[PDB]
Amino acid sequence: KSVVARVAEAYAEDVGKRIVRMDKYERAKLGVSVGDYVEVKKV
Amino acid sequence: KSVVARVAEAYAEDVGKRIVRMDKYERAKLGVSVGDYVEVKKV
Repeated sequence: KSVVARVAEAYAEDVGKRIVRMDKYERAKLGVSVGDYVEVKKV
Repeated sequence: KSVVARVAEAYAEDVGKRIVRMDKYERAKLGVSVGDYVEVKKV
């Protein structure tokens, strides 16, 4: 399944870390858990 | 354009808002700004 989400900016401490922050709803809808890798592209 | 990134948990503030926080480096690779919509898929 594919989840659409709106891009928000990173917190200063996260700038540079190659992470994507998403909540438990988008994580359950994707089938991923914290530490997994996901593919992101522009709508 | 599509980027692979690593899932981290969201701030409590952001839970339920269907947002994704990514920094300026991944935004430049995606060719998106803050407020654009992206598609997230499991790798």
